[PDB]
Amino acid sequence: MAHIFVYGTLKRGQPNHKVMLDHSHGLAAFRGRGCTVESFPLVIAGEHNIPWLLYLPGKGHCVTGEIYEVDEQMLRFLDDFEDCPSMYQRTALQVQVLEWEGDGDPGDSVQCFVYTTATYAPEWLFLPYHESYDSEGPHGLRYNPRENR
Repeated sequence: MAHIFVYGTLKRGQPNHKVMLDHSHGLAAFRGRGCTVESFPLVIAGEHNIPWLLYLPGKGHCVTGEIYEVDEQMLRFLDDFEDCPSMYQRTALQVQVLEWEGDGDPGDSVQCFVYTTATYAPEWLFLPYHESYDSEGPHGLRYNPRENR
């Protein structure tokens, strides 16, 4: 019964999207769309091309993305798929609403939940920042979960 913000992994065309396509892994509904008007460090790291959102308000860029309403099971599935608390931690941040679908209208920003890290190595602050995360992009650095898939 919560509102979250997706960077990319269940938006453009990422491997992870399939999770929210079976209600038995939890509820998702397109509850409008948004960006982090709060500038964060979206950096690409790890040998499997695992970008991270370090919890640093006002450092970096505004990640464009989408706002899903979720049930407690979707919020819990991501609480086990993402290897949190080890890898990530679930946190609260500020998200500009680019569209709001339905009642319960917070104004032009909302407080969503996101997975972040506070436990990072300093090398990841020397990394470049980005405004979305899309396998389609010309970078040539895309996620490798089953590759062959």
